[PDB]
Amino acid sequence: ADSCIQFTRHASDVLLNLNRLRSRDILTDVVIVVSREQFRAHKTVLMACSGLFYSIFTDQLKCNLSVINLDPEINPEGFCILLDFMYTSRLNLREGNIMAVMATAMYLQMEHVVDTCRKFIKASE
Amino acid sequence: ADSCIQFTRHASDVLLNLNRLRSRDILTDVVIVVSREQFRAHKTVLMACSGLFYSIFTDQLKCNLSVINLDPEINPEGFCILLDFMYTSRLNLREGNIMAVMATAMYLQMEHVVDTCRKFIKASE
Amino acid sequence: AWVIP
Amino acid sequence: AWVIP
Repeated sequence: ADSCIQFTRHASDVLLNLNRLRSRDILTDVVIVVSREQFRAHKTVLMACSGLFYSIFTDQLKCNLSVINLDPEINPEGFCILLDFMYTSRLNLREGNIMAVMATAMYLQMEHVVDTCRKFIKASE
Repeated sequence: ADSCIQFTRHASDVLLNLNRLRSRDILTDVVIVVSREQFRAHKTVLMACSGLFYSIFTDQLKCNLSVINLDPEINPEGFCILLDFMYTSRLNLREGNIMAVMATAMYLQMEHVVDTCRKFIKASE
Repeated sequence: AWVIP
Repeated sequence: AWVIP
């Protein structure tokens, strides 16, 4: 409706609270496996952030899986940095991790992260 | 980390996408029953927004329930307005619904909504 | 917070 | 959008 009021902080508060659920392992429903490193998460958060997880969890068979194995070329630290970004809006982009973060964001289909990586890399050359 | 960059729109985008999942009935895992009106939702979103649902879904028995029946004194339109607020940050507060919205927000333990209702009511008198 | 969106 | 938080 056009008569709505809006609580500016609501979306950020929701995200902070979803990250608290993740930290306390509350109602996490999938394990993402990256070269034997395991990450517990919520399928809905993964889907809301990534084109790859959205395609995975809308599949009629894959939606029922409790474990998803990522391509072995995917770097676990790169995945971890992206999983933290999904739950917090914060991206720990560093010189020593930028290539793995960009490669993982391209695989996960996270266009905004890909864009900032391309900008940081182009500025370095 | 202190070296993090932040994507300002991320939290709002996540919330918009969780509401798209709700609209398309994707991975909804609970039905909230309010005087025979039914509302499909995601337990994690309900918990991230409401002190009542956080207490419910952290309970070792209630966490497994796929249906939660609310007190019969709860108004379904009031609940619907609050469920939309949870997923969008927007509250459709109107003269004809403010009392039911405030009563439902007090029951759901949604303090920010209670606060704005108290302000709108005090301004009317 | 609350605003007119 | 990206900012220094």
